[PDB]
Amino acid sequence: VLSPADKTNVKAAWGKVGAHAGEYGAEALERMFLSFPTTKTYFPHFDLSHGSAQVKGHGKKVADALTNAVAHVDDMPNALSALSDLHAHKLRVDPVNFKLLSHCLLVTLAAHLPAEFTPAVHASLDKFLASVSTVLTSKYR
Amino acid sequence: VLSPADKTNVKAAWGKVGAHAGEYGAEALERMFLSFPTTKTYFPHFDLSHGSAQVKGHGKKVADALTNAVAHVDDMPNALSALSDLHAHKLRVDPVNFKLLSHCLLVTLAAHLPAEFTPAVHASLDKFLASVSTVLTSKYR
Amino acid sequence: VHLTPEEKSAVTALWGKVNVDEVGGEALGRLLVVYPWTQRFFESFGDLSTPDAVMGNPKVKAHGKKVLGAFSDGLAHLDNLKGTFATLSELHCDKLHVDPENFRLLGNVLVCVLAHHFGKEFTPPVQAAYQKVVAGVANALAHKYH
Amino acid sequence: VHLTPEEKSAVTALWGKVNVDEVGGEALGRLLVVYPWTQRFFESFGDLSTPDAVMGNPKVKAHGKKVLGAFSDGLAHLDNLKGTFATLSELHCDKLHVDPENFRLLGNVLVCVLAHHFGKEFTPPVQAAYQKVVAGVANALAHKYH
Ligand code: HEM
Ligand code: HEM
Ligand code: HEM
Ligand code: HEM
Repeated sequence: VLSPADKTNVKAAWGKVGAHAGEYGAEALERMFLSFPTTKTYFPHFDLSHGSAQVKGHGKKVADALTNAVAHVDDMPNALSALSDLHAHKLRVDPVNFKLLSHCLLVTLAAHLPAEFTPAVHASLDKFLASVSTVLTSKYR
Repeated sequence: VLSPADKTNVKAAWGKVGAHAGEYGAEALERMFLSFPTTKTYFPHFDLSHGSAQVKGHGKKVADALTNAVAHVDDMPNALSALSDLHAHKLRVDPVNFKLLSHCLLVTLAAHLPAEFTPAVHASLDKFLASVSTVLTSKYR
Repeated sequence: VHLTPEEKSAVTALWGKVNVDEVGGEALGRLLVVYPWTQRFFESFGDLSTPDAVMGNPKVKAHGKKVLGAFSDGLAHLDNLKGTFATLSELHCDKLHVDPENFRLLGNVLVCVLAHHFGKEFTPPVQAAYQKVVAGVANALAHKYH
Repeated sequence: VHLTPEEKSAVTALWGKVNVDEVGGEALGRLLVVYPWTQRFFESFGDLSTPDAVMGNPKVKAHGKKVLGAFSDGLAHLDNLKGTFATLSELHCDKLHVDPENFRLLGNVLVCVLAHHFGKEFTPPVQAAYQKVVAGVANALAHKYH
């Protein structure tokens, strides 16, 4: 459950991603695939090489989904219902993998937004990503 | 995130519990303290012996809180705000312990209400307890 | 895993009443229902679309019997679980890449099934002994990760 | 932990630039802020009431130094983490009863702190190498549980 301060921090911090959405999302995926190679099993027919246009394209989708989540942070299950059906019902992604991607997203933000990534904002972003992860791993239709 | 059907399963199951709510709460605590002795560290001044009136008194409190949570399943953060502050802010309970108590509650229910404890009801109750656990381990004031 | 003589006697007495044709299937089936992502590992088993479909699936029941047999074997080798389960650990960790939290989940679903079947017999001290056993089995399966 | 010579060189080079006096305290402090239940283990440390109090707490900074030194001891002998961490494992597991998930959390907070400090130099391959190290350290710390 997010506090009012959490929501404020997340909106402010993610708001700085802007046009770098695709870039940061792609970097986060690349970090995950490299650091935790078991995650590649969910993408059997992807080009997952360094600098892959397909990963770049996917990174933008993930980032834009996170932008969607921020714009609906008080009512996320209804806003992300399609993404939950994809990840929980169709793909059956093990919940551990969401912790891995969430960590790689935080590493990416820490590497690119040093001023923004304070301990308080770090804490809020971690809670936010855990909340998104819970929605995406739940079946609630 | 609970489905509409999950909420119905939980309400129906907890209803069947009824007047035994307190007895089951006490038994779940006893099961937890015995199976996972590290959990006793949160109750250093408690009489934790078998048949402890103090554990019995506490089991009733836990059960009543769950009954309240079932009654407010659509609005649990608001309903459990005081309890969340107690467990997350004051007592600082490690979230692993909520998994242990949730398990011991399910075991208690399975032992006492075997006909009611179908696979679908098992699934809904597990999700509900996970949801309560997340609220009680979150600081969201 | 070390059990007191009292615990060993209690564990053995309860296990003797287990229906070895059904309990493994009930536990595996409930794993697939309660934690649905685990179905990804059993795509070839056919219909897993509803709780009734899962619980009545012949391949779930058959496979469950093997799983139970592994638990049964472990009970006879509690002081050497890492050795006993070494082949299974290599299969589940190195080949299948099952995240080890799932081993803990299955052990706890098995405990719930024993509670369901044996009610008042599954007392808190009996449960405590079984938790030691399923923790030991889960740890041994995860050994390739440690 | 099995690092390639290339990975070991990358990790060692970066670590040589890590501030011995501060980075441990930053990681420990962030652990306490991001995962507040961990504060329960540090009652004697004084004021942990707000993020600023935590990050400015002298005892957190001091303790963080020790924590970093232990990671440093790990890097010096990657082929014997279990031996290196045996005393610390007894402390954290048998005495303190820290749940081992928290070991992973601290390792990952340290990785975030390195990324924060080094920016673009903390490349995905460098991170991948560090993830092997912190997984190894967490496993070694958890050895008494296994
Ligand atoms: C914050 C967490 C996540 C977000 C916001 C997210 C978002 C998305 C989005 C927006 C899509 C494209 C959906 C579409 O095309 O309509 C997608 C697809 C997909 N996601 Fe994720 N995802 C997350 C976590 C994960 C994780 C952790 C995994 C596995 C390790 C995963 C595996 C996949 C796969 C396999 C696809 C389909 C790729 C394909 O075959 O086209 N997702 N996700
Ligand atoms: C479903 C999960 C839980 C529920 C519904 C719950 C509910 C409650 C309730 C109603 C109280 C009484 C509060 C009051 O009257 O002031 C309480 C107190 C307490 N709870 Fe829980 N609790 C849960 C999980 C846990 C867990 C997992 C732990 C630790 C392992 C824990 C540790 C405590 C402690 C230490 C107290 C205070 C006891 C005292 O010193 O009086 N709780 N809880
Ligand atoms: C925790 C206790 C567990 C035990 C004792 C156990 C035991 C076994 C046994 C005896 C086999 C048969 C091996 C063979 O035929 O050579 C097996 C296979 C398998 N296990 Fe488990 N297992 C456990 C947990 C899990 C979990 C949690 C999963 C998650 C999905 C899993 C996935 C599989 C799969 C996919 C197979 C192969 C099925 C096939 O032949 O298609 N196991 N396991
Ligand atoms: C995961 C990597 C970790 C490392 C490398 C590490 C290392 C250390 C070291 C070197 C000490 C000092 C030991 C001594 O002076 O004898 C220590 C003490 C301690 N650690 Fe950790 N630790 C880790 C994780 C954790 C975590 C996650 C927690 C709690 C959530 C924790 C709680 C403590 C406590 C309570 C002490 C004693 C503090 C005191 O003196 O009052 N440790 N650790």
